[PDB]
Amino acid sequence: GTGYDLSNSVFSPDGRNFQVEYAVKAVENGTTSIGIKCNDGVVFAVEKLITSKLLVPQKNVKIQVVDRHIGCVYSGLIPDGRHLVNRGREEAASFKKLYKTPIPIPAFADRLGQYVQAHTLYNSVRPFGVSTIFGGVDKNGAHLYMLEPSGSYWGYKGAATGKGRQSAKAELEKLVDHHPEGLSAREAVKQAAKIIYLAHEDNKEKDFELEISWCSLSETNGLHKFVKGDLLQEAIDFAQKEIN
Amino acid sequence: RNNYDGDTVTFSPTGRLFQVEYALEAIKQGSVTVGLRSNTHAVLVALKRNADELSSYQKKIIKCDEHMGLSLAGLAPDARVLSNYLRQQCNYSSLVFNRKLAVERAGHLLCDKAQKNTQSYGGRPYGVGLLIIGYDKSGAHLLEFQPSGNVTELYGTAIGARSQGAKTYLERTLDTFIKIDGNPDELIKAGVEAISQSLRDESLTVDNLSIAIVGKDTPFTIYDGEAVAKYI
Amino acid sequence: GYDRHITIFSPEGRLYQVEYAFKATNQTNINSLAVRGKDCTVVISQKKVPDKLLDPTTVSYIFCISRTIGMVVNGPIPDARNAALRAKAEAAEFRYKYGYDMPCDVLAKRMANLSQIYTQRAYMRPLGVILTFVSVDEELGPSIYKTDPAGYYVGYKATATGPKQQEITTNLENHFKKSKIDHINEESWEKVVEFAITHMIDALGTEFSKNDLEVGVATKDKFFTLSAENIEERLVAIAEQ
Amino acid sequence: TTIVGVKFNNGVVIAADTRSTQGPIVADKNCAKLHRISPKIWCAGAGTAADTEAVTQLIGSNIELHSLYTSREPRVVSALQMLKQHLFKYQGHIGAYLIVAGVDPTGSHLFSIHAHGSTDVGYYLSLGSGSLAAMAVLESHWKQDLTKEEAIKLASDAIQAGIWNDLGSGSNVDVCVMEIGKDAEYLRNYLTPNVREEKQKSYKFPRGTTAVLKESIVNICD
Amino acid sequence: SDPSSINGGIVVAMTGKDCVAIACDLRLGSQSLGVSNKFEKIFHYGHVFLGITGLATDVTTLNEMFRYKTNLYKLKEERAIEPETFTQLVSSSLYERRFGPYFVGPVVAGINSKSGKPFIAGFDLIGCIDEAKDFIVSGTASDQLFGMCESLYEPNLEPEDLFETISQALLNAADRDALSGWGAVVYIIKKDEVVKRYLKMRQD
Amino acid sequence: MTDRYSFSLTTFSPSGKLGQIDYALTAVKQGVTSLGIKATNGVVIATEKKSSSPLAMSETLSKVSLLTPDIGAVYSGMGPDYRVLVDKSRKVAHTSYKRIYGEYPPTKLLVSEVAKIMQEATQSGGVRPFGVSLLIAGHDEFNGFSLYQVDPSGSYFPWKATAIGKGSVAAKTFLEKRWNDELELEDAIHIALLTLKESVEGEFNGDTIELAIIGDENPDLLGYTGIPTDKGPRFRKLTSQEINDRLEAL
Amino acid sequence: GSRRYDSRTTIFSPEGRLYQVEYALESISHAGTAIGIMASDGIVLAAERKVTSTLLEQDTSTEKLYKLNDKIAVAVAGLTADAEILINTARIHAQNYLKTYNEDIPVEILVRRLSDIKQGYTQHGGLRPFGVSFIYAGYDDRYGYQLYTSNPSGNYTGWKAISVGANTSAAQTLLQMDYKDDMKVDDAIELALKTLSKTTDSSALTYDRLEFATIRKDGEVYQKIFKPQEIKDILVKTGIT
Amino acid sequence: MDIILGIRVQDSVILASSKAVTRGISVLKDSDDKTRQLSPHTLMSFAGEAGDTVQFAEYIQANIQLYSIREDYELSPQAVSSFVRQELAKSIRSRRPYQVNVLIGGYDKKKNKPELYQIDYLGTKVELPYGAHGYSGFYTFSLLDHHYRPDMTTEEGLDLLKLCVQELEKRMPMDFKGVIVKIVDKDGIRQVDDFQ
Amino acid sequence: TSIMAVTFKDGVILGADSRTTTGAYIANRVTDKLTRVHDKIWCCRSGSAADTQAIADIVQYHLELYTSQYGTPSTETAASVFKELCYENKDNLTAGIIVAGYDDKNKGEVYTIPLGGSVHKLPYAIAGSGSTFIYGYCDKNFRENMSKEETVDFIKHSLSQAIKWDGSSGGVIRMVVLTAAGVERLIFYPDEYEQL
Ligand SMILES: [Cl-]
Ligand SMILES: [Cl-]
Ligand SMILES: [Cl-]
Ligand SMILES: [Mg+2]
Ligand SMILES: [Mg+2]
Ligand SMILES: [Mg+2]
Ligand SMILES: [Mg+2]
Repeated sequence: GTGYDLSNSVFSPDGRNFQVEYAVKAVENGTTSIGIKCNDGVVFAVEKLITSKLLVPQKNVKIQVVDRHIGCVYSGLIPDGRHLVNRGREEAASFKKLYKTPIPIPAFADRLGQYVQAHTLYNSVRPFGVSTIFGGVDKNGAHLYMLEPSGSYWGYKGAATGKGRQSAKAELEKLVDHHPEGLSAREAVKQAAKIIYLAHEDNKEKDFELEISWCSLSETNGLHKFVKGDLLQEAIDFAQKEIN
Repeated sequence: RNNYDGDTVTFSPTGRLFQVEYALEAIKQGSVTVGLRSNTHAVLVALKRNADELSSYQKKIIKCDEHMGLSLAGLAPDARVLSNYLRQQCNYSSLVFNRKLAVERAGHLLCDKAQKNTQSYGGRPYGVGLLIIGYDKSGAHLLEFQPSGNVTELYGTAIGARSQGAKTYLERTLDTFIKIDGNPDELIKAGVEAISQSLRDESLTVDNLSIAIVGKDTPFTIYDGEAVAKYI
Repeated sequence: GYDRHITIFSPEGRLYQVEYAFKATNQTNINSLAVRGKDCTVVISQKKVPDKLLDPTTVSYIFCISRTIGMVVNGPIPDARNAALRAKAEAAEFRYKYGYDMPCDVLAKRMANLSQIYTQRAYMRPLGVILTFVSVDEELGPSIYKTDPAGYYVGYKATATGPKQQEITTNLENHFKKSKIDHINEESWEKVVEFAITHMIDALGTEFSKNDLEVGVATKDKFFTLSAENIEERLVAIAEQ
Repeated sequence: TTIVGVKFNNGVVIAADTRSTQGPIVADKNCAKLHRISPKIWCAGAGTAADTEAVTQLIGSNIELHSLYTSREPRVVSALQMLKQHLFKYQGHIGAYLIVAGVDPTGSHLFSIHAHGSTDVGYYLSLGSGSLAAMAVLESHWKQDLTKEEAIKLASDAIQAGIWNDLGSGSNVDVCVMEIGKDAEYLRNYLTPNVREEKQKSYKFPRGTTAVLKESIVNICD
Repeated sequence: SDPSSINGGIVVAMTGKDCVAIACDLRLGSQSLGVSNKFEKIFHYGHVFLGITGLATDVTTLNEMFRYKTNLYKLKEERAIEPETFTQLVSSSLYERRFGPYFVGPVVAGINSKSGKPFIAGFDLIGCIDEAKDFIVSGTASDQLFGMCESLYEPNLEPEDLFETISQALLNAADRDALSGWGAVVYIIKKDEVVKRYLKMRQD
Repeated sequence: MTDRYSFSLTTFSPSGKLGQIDYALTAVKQGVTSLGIKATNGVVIATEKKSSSPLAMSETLSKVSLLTPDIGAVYSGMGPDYRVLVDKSRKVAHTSYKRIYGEYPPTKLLVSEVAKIMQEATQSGGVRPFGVSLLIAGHDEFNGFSLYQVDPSGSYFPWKATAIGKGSVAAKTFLEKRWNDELELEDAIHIALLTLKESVEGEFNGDTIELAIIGDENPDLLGYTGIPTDKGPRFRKLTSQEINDRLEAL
Repeated sequence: GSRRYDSRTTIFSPEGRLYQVEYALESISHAGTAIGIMASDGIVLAAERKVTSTLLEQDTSTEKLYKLNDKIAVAVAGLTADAEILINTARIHAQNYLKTYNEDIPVEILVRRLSDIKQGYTQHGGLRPFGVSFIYAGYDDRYGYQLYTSNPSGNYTGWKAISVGANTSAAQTLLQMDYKDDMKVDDAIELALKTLSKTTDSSALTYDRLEFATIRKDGEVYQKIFKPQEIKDILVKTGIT
Repeated sequence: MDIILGIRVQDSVILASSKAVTRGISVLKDSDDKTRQLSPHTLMSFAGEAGDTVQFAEYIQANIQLYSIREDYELSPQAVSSFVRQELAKSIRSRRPYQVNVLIGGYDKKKNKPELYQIDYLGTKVELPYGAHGYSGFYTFSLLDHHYRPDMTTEEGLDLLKLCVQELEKRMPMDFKGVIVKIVDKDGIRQVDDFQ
Repeated sequence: TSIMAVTFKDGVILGADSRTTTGAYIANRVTDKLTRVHDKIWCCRSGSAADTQAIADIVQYHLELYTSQYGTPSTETAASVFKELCYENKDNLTAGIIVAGYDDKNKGEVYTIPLGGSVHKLPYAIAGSGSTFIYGYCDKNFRENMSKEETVDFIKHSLSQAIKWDGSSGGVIRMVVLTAAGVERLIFYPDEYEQL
């Protein structure tokens, strides 16, 4: 038969949930965004298309914090991302209120995962139109995670999603070769700027603005902070040099 | 579009949300309105629309607090709903925290209110666009609200029918009007020029022009009618 | 929409959504099989990590439900973790309310009953997964109980699940027909794990590296999963006949 | 009331008296204070009489359904958890004070529960107004590793101490024995030391003694 | 004010050979004031008889209720309810209101249409079932009825004799209770027939 | 995120048919054969434990199910539906009867109660009918032995014998020939095994057959002694051995 | 969301008919015929069982005639399981009226409420109608012997004799011929059996396919539901066997 | 302690009800009709806590009137008194129970028998030949116990009632400002206008 | 009741008396006031037996579920769950709990939660009706980083004093030793600890 892609929680005869796969299309049309895991933290970076010189620079921030130790970035329908993040904040508060310890990164992944999976269960809601990269430092390491509209998520060495995902993945697979003994928080910031710049060539149409954040046991004491100011410029430079 | 546009809970096979897209079409039929800001003030200019020669001119600007206000283009009722929710948040911030609500944060709250009505069955997206201005602890601010939920901070912009005229003009005049500091009459003049690039067979009158300004030491004030003669 | 979209009968008397749910269980292209020792229970499942960017340690379809119950899922990870959380909860609640540890079979029945519901109430879709539960029950001894999207559950001498389910089942049938018993008469669980990996290999016609497999063992005391290093040890022994 | 439970080498026995009282009036001279929760889990109740049989039947009902669902023999700890969480939910307003005992696939068990929902473990327990007289006996004769025949007698003597020395108890001795391998054997009026002596007279009346005003037949068949 | 001591009254039932009898006074008062001498306290549902003492508004309600319940019972089971069963019905009905109970003290009496066995039972206001084989007392004169019953009674009385004994028990108890009297009624019940006699007694 | 299906999923067609009930019956017809037989001093119900893998352990799954100490159920159709109905049935016999009257429900009334649950799946919002027929057999003091059939529509009817599922027409006709109103219990057990014998294709033995009886009371199965008036239970499932032992006398 | 699958069960056709009521009536027209005849001294209920097999037990069977009350009974035509729902709510309502007023419920007030319930499923709630029609035979201290009829729409009307279910145009035509206002109970009994024997879709009319009940006049009113044997007898007496 | 008296003679039922309304220290009204007509042949009188008294009454009234029009039929007196008892018995276990007592007198046009009913705020209901609520029974029951005959004429009843009222005027501390008398018979409800 | 918990070099030890009273009657003379909520997280119960048992039972639930999902919980996490239950429910609970646990990073940790729901982390804590009598002794004898044998002796002497002066405490002395080696139970009988 036909018809299997108009409601949400519906199995197609070849076992798929087309509405989730259609949600991925919104993700793929989004901006490219990545995550790199290093020896004691994670870095997050994202491409901010300068639609028009009318946008205030530096001022439409995209990376969001959860609690004090978790960073989240996403590609796709931005307002869905904020929603998921809001839920994440509540979920991180509940956990801390009862257990006192701030929510461990894998435990947070499953909180998000379970919620997003929930929106593939009923035809009275649509799936999340965002893939989300997030992570942080907890009582025993750094953890990077990526989460699809299906609710699928896994832990990564590095991750990418958006229009430039393929350049990013390719450039990240490279990163696991040179620098395999480990990648330090600082080098990972630089490499992040490189990859965003390289991935931007599939969006060369518009000019863009780089935004990086990190969460390093050694460089941020384990708290999630934005790479701004001088260190930011150094990584922007390292991108220009290594692209020419 | 054929089979996939009957509600806000259905994605297109390419990833689109038609119900949200059709909502934007409502804005495009709305009347033009413009916002721009310097480092010290932020200005709204709107072209008010009438129905007959015998009718009033539908109001377009709504104060939200002493430091924040907006202009609307599209379904005026939805602006009532959204601007009224914005008044409540401004007021909550004041009462509970003795803190004026940051323009950036009002923007976040608006996005989230609208996004509820793109994952909810039985609801609909908002059919209106909003230009939000204010002066808070980090200065002048202009936001553009879209029914998708997307709220953006800009130096200037315009929404409504034929808005491209002003939008294009502001893109030229950018480096000039950012610098209009400590001279509000000159920022309004700038805005009234920007909005003119969007008229077609009509010129600005006392009856259809509507202007709001806010900024350092200037609480959000609205000028209509004889007050706006100064600027024509 | 049709009797094809929601969980209602077709004139044949069929629930197509339960059938298409079953199809999605194979969507991972992963096989699993479980066998009973004298006093242990082993499950084996393939591990396919194709992306160099993935953290292999976080890729698993074997879950520790309670101290005593392990659960291996055949099907997409989101539904599988959904099922896993719910069972971890059901097992903790059982303990609070009733004062002993929830038996493997009871949990299977309880999750099967939940499955039945999504088969009858229209607003919930089935979960595209098949649940394989293992324990060494304090009353029943080593146990294997399985659940599918139809709400079916049953207990198995041994079992296997996935795209080559049939070959593994027929393989294991023959070995028990030859041995004339319903279990691996071996007192070490390490040897039983080897039996499992062996008869697995012989039916898929493929050799395994220490990263192709994922192993879980259930004893009287607890249910634990093996490391890639504990697995390499098993494979080595298999390589020496 | 006087109720006790006594563990022996391969089981557990419980006993109770048979007197029920409203204030100082004996309402039933032969109440039955031992309750079945499952075939092999029996339970002796003291306190508000309606509250004990109400709460033992509720849990028992639920324990039965639990037993069918799990295809397993019921466990004492499951009666114990289900009772105490119920009594606790009711903040003490269900005046049930129980001694619960039984054998299940994990062994023999002896617990007590108080109306507010706290529980004890022990080898000998007593509850009720005769609590203290029975316990004087228990503390004076219990030893580890009693035999079924010693344990029955010890339990039965403890109820006796209550019957004679407590005004709140009690006419006969009910005993119930739960041995590990066997069925529960429930000995109603295991002991009947209070037979009323024959009255001094028959007060049968001459027929016609009572003055009657009206008489008529009543219809029952519809 | 103790709701059990507002309207007053008593009921008593006892067993003989292949028979049961149940009796009650007829007084209904408000505190000291006698108000009615026609307040019967013994009801029947088929061949099962139920007497109620206590707050009179609750007696009425409980009677109206057990009619309602037994009526539906006959419709669904296609038999009449038996005394043993009905006792369970009364018991659970009472306890359903454990924390706001009806201020009543019911007595059930009947012969089992199938087994032939005579049956009597009484309850407290929240359902505890005293199922004595000999006699059951209820009301503001229960203490007196306990003393009259414990002597006047011997097992297996013939109906004619059971009548004399229960009547003398009821009458003499009510005559020492300021809240019972003003008339009496005695039901003698055999497997086939039921006779109802009104007794003559002091009217003060 | 909530049951937004407040409306019936079973509706009348212009022909007057209730489609979804009919289809549920279809599913019952596909089910493995089951049957029940009433005798003068007992009742018997049997079905085929046709495993769906030789690696499955047939005994871990009872198609014959004790409802009360005096009532058993077997079915044909979708097991998962039957299973949640056995659970619901056991609970109702407590909540709506035992906790009220201190007795277990009599067979007709419990059947009536199950019937009501199935009727409701025929009319309530957002649910499909059940895909099973039930044969319930039991004994109460005032009605004796009895056998009832319950269909997905919620209808029930009492039988001297009948069969449902795959080989029902064959077995129904077979039973009409061999049934009299003077059969003893052991006799019906025989006729039961023979009728099932026709409907079964693979192995036919005490490990592939499930069969239970409502008969005399087994005080050896009570668990406790000392209450002389507690009799029961009248339900009893036959052992694997007890089935083979009677199969030679076939 | 789910509004895709809602068959609107409480909507009007462009002609002003209620789809599901009409279809529900079509359902009922294939149901065993039941007849109600009011005599000057009684009322008769007779109906035909469509379910008949040798092995069906009839001593313990009811399918069409149900006791509501000591003074009211119904003949059912349609989904017997729908009927039982409606019966118990009616059986209760009767007991509620008795409790409140210490009088038996007048026949019309019970019929009115039962039709009021049906009517509801016709106007709100989005459920399907009850596939049931009722013949009410009752007696009350104000209108005496009464005969009523209700259907899925919730409309009710009163009758001297009436029929519901299969072949009613046939049966109703026969009742119009032979019915006289001055009949006694035994006449109506025979008019009733003789109408069924002429409209049966079956070969001959036998006792094992009938239910039968009469409410007639001691100064009170008895209600009698014939047993299989009593029916067999009445069938010979009138010469149909 | 208002006066609510009732007597059922052979052909009718008579209700007498004190005329005074006292709020604390002053007598606010002396012409109060503590009666509501429940239907053409059923009359209910009442006394008790303020406001509760009429509210309950008018509620029962509108309820019986609704039944009359819906069934085009007049409920028997027995059934009205049963509906009323049920209503009071519900209130007694509710949050704020009605603090009301009632006498109900009606002529049963079907049995052609008059009937008198006494029901207290607790839902205690009794059928009586004569009855009173509150303290009124304490002075008058000895008179009524004596002179009452079941076959009295309406005129004999009125006389016996007059005696009761005078005993109430002699021995009762409160000035209750006399009674209003109403008769319910085969022909309905009339108010005796000349009671001196 | 007398309960304490003390950290030492190798971990932590919980100890308690075994007497629970109803009035002055000793209802149970061997109660086990040392309660397990997780493998190496225990507590000491004081207050309502009903209340403390209900709390422990619930905490044990929350920690089992936690373990299912996130692995072994910290001793601090166990103290938070107790404190949460006790503070949010302070109006209906009489519970005073000592939470004691072990891990390899922190070795032994002790948290006391008195009536009201506050939490206090300490090297050792005492509590129960008998604690008041040993505030002086314990303060003069506790030392950080004692040995196992020293610690058992410290606990043994302390409680013996508490048991001596407090009629509400008595019986045997129970201890539980939580170290990296596992879980050891200790019992000491009157004929021993009284002679101390
Ligand atoms: Cl999980
Ligand atoms: Cl009204
Ligand atoms: Cl009052
Ligand atoms: Mg369960
Ligand atoms: Mg009722
Ligand atoms: Mg009513
Ligand atoms: Mg609590």
